[PDB]
Amino acid sequence: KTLNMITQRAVEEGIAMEIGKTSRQYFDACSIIEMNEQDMKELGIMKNTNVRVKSESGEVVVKAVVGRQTCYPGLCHIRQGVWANQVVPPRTQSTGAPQYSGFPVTVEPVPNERLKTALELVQGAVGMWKG
Amino acid sequence: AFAVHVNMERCTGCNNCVVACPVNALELNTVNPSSTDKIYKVINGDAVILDVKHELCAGCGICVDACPYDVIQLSGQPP
Amino acid sequence: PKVIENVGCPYCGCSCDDVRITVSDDGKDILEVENVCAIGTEIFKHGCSKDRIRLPRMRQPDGSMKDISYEEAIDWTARHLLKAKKPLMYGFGSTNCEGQAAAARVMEIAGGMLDNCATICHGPSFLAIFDNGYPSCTLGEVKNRADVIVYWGSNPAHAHPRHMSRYSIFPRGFFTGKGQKKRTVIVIDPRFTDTANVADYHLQVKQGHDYELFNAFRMVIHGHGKDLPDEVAGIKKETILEVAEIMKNARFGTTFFGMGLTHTDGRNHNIDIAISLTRDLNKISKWTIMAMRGHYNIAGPGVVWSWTFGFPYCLDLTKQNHAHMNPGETSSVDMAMRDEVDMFINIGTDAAAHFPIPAVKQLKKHPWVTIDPSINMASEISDLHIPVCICGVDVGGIVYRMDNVPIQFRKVIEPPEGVMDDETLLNKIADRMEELKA
Amino acid sequence: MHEYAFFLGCIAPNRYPGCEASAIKTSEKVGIKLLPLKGASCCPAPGAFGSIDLNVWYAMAARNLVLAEEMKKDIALICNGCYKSIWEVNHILKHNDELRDNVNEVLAEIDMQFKGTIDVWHLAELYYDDKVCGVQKIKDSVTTPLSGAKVAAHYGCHLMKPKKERHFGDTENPMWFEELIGALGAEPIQYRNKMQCCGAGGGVRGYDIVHALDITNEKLINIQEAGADAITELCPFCQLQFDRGQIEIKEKFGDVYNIPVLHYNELLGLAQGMSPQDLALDLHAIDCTPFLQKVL
Amino acid sequence: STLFPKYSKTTDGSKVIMEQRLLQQVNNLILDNDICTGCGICSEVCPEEAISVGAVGGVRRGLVDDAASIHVDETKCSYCGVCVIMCPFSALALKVDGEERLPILEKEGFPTYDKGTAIDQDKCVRCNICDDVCPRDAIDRDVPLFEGEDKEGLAKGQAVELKIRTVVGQKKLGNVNIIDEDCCTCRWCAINCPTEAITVNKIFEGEITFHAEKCPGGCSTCVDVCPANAIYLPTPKPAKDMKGQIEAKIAVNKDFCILCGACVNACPGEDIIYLRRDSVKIKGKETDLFKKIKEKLFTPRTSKVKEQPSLAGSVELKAVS
Ligand SMILES: Nc1nc2c(c(=O)[nH]1)N[C@H]1C(S)=C(S)[C@@H](COP(=O)(O)OP(=O)(O)OC[C@H]3O[C@@H](n4cnc5c(=O)[nH]c(N)nc54)[C@H](O)[C@@H]3O)O[C@H]1N2
Ligand SMILES: Nc1nc2c(c(=O)[nH]1)N[C@H]1C(S)=C(S)[C@@H](COP(=O)(O)OP(=O)(O)OC[C@H]3O[C@@H](n4cnc5c(=O)[nH]c(N)nc54)[C@H](O)[C@@H]3O)O[C@H]1N2
Ligand code: SF4
Ligand code: SF4
Ligand code: SF4
Ligand code: SF4
Ligand code: SF4
Ligand code: SF4
Ligand code: SF4
Ligand code: SF4
Ligand code: SF4
Ligand SMILES: [Mo]
Repeated sequence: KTLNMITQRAVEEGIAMEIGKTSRQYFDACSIIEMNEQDMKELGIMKNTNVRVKSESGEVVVKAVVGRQTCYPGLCHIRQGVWANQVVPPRTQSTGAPQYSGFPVTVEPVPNERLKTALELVQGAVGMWKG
Repeated sequence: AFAVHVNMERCTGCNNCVVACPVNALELNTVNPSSTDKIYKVINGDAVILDVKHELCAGCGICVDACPYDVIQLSGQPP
Repeated sequence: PKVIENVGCPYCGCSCDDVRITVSDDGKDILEVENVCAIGTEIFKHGCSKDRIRLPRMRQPDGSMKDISYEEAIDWTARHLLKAKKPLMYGFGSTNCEGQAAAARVMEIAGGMLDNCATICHGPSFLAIFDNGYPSCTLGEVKNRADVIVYWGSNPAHAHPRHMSRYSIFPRGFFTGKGQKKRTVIVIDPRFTDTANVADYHLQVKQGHDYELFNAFRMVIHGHGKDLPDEVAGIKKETILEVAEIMKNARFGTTFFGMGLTHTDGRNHNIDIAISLTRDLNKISKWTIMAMRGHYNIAGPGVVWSWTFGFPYCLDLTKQNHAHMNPGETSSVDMAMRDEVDMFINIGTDAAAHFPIPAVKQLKKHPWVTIDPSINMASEISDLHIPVCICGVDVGGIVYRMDNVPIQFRKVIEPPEGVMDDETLLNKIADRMEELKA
Repeated sequence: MHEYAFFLGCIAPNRYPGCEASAIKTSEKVGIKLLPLKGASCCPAPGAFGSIDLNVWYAMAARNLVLAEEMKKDIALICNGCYKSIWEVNHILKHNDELRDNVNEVLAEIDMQFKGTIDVWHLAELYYDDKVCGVQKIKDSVTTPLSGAKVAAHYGCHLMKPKKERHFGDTENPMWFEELIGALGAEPIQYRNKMQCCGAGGGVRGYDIVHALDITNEKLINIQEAGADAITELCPFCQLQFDRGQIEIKEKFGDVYNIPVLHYNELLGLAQGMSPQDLALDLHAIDCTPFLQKVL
Repeated sequence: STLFPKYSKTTDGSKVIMEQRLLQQVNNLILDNDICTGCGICSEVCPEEAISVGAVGGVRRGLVDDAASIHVDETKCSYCGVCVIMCPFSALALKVDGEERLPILEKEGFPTYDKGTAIDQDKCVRCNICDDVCPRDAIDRDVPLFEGEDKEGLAKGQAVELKIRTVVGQKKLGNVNIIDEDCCTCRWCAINCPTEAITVNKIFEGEITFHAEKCPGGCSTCVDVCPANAIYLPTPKPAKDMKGQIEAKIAVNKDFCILCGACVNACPGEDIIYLRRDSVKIKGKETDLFKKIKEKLFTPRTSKVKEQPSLAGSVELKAVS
């Protein structure tokens, strides 16, 4: 439930950004939770279903999958990007490096809700979402 | 003389299948190199096996054991 | 069909220069790219695109975005930089070292805050270097001598793809003719990453406890390791002793670190306990820490501003004749939090995407300028988007590898007719500012 | 990336849209590009329309073929009945001259000619071919194992039969479709009389629903006895029969099976990581939730 | 056609079972893939040329799943059982109906290998070295387990025959033997036995040479597949001790090499290894077939790169003059 969390890289993610930050490849690569199978069962998350990742510094609806890179029971992971930084807390501990890995978060299975694109996320956080 | 198959869809271009193959390592790393042909070369980001006719592999498994995200399947049965 | 050798891949810290391009007959289409990883392949495939930005583009009142001339964009930026009270220029991860010198000059004229991706990435590491030092080495040294390799909190397989096949593990060096088979690879991180798949050991540590892990290792090294508890950080004492014995017997070791240490609790204290461990191991062996720098020339801003102002990052250029540096006070994220800025200039990075969204919200209150070759999040929430050449594809120059070794990148494509590069652009901005007489 | 015109008949777009969505996505993930067909209609459904008038069957199938002819592309299909109509009319009109002539002077009233220049493929046939995406490429693309699930295959009749008119080989006990399900990681099981018709062909589904449902119920009994957890199929007719007909069997008879029926493209999407919501598994009469619990 | 000669080849777990059905009579050549070592002394010896050798290194390392070390064409095999008699580490068995049955030995038509094992129980001292150094699991030591690692076999004080003082002579509690169908004659246990109480004689005699200057480094396949662990990677010297001699890349211990041939079959190099056997040691008299088999086993061989494609899926070595 407290479900500690980290935010890291993946080659598909790098590939995606160099295809383009506004591309379907980037959407598919970054909008991803890679959590543990035991945690998915205990929470009640169907594999490949949207889920509400809500930390103290935001919220994001992100697809929930299982990752080869075996997260031990009690860990989460989003490939870094728009979606992860919608929920990363900004605390720096007077070093300038925000808490990019190791912040608590609660996970709520919420299917039937769409995913927010990168443009929609950022331009709506700022207030520029024309479309 | 076996057959190796590389799953292009998850190959990242890491080049650790090229560096680790002991038939590739024959040219530059042997005294009086015998044969200078190479099984793999990473062209356009994925490992391409130049050994089309399956003449140089020796089923060593150094390349299957090397790829970080398993993507090389080694076939020990006649193609 | 004009094969070009010795090109540079401009993405990860590896700064790989063993790239071969087969440019088209007319010298403006890239056909096949050999010897590079996929992330790189895509960089070149994007650089050789036919439909790419060519002119700046301004935000009109309606909210759309229309083009303007380079001189008009330079005039806009110069006037705003002079009118502001503490502008902030951020980025420089992906630029040549002349791009990071021209920027230093521009903000010397202006008087704002000059900063790079070091703050949010490996700046906690520099802060430890300031505390303890940086016992390091070039990458050919680990290629030719390394007997033990430790990837503490890093993931080369997905961060730096051809790091293992070029510098650390698989190459058969001079004193390591046997190749991988005499290298002991230890990977520490809570996940079972692809680097751990390739590795021979794995110390699956609780996320955040690396300080306790380092302290355990160092008590073992200092000799009375019997005083360890039963388990430390989730790692078991016998495994700790196993890895420590291997480290002691190493003929020449090398430790690599990354976000596992620079982005968790005790940002810089993790790194400096690591450096202390390295300095302690050099009592009985030879060990060299080394930081997994991310972008190609992200060590370029460090050296260039080291020779110019003496400070690698978080530069307080507001006194106009003496600079200051204190990461907790002068860094981009802290200033964005405490709304201490007046203008944000996006140069060689993607602040909108890769900053926390509270910081982006705080920053967008002011004008926002982006100098990028292509569309990204910053160029989508900016006020004007000035195009610029891509390092290593449209323009060459010096870049700085992971280990501060300068690679010389080459040019393979001429940039689209009209597009200039950042050193020409920043120089024109500085000339116009001096024309405005400030 | 091979490119094919995507015929997309009536039932997949209008009753099971997840089938077509997964078709496009999974085909793109493997090296296939499925292009929309511009103004295609019902392939004159071979039973319900061929039983009425063979000449208008020929004319409508030929119109569907000449759309893709003008597109200059090869048809790709996901339905065995649509395969029958399109592929078989293409084959007949490539060889029978008086039928070419008749169809051409019917089509000349709408400024449109048939010349016989393209080929028709079933998507599963393409997935099985080695030149185009093969079984190994499917295995490569699979990212969720779908292990520990017993899955029964229904081949249908119009894809493989008659073997004197097709090129898929043995009709008595084919195993090719079982290899595609084995590629996904699910173990395909064998049941009694696996090559039996589902009962919906030829318009029997409409003419005599009880007769058609008895034919379907024979299959459902055999499949349950084998122990299947889902029924893969390569035909939206057969999927509609096995899906609606379970409900009609539950009401007209007293038999309960609750066996999910999924198109192979839907299973391929599940294997490649598509979401159940993105596959629209809520549009099936029979709940897929037990199967999803097993394979997820 | 006709059906009843039903030829089948099933991989039942770790055993590859090759079968020939009749109504009531079967024939089961069973290969235990956990014991095969990738030598070709089963392919060289096959009178009917059916056994071929596969991906030795990959299979012996666990990286290959759809194959064994050897492929037997069970349509060509004749179920003589010569392969079962002439395999140094018994990883091939013949079962006629349901029982391990060798008709050619029952009629004495073929000699067998004289591994000649023995452990003079009046000299062995229940030491633990011979079980520890044995490359294969072939030392069956039957000893009561004292307080070391377990509850007392008799007692720490009854491990020595003491009158409770002085010891009465000798203790020797238990009995140690060598499973004669598993020993490969490596001699790790005879060379390292403390009391010289083990008598094993190598089945093959000859010489094997390693041209270290032709090993391409990171290829310890030979080391991984050697059954008798004769091969080693010579340990790199420390600094201030290298003395201008850098290091060798590979070498062998002729004391422990049993002249099997797995190293040659596994090396992907060109001619790093030279193998030549000179004399096999047998009991049982001889046969014209056995003279042919001697001639086949005694031809020198070495690795090869770029063998012919028509035989892709198997190994072909170089014939040395
Ligand atoms: N494809 C792609 N490649 C990239 C990037 C990208 O975005 N995409 N980014 C580039 C840049 S900007 C960066 S700085 C580099 C950096 O990349 P790296 O420095 O190599 O770090 P990461 O790739 O994020 O993975 C860090 C590993 O540390 C683990 N970890 C997390 N928390 C802890 C902890 O508390 N303790 C320990 N011991 N480990 C922990 C994480 O699980 C992860 O396995 O990569 C560069 N390469
Ligand atoms: N959730 C989460 N977020 C993170 C992190 C994390 O760990 N977790 N890590 C943070 C860290 S480590 C950093 S590095 C950031 C990294 O993130 P960034 O530093 O922003 O890296 P990119 O987004 O790839 O920036 C590349 C942009 O520069 C352009 N470019 C390329 N060459 C040039 C050039 O020569 N001149 C100019 N003017 N532009 C060029 C490129 O087209 C592209 O627009 O991610 C940060 N955000
Ligand atoms: S099995 Fe060995 S010889 Fe064959 S390709 Fe792999 S590394 Fe090279
Ligand atoms: S090692 Fe694996 S991922 Fe790397 S190039 Fe070879 S096949 Fe691709
Ligand atoms: S490792 Fe980095 S620098 Fe080297 S080719 Fe890959 S992306 Fe380019
Ligand atoms: S002779 Fe060698 S390869 Fe043949 S079965 Fe015996 S151990 Fe295996
Ligand atoms: S039983 Fe005889 S014929 Fe059959 S494989 Fe063995 S040696 Fe060859
Ligand atoms: S090594 Fe010799 S003395 Fe020791 S147990 Fe074995 S046979 Fe007996
Ligand atoms: S000769 Fe070798 S295999 Fe045989 S018992 Fe002695 S150590 Fe074991
Ligand atoms: S060293 Fe001797 S026992 Fe080992 S593989 Fe080579 S020939 Fe066989
Ligand atoms: S002898 Fe053969 S197996 Fe051993 S290192 Fe050389 S090539 Fe590799
Ligand atoms: Mo970074």
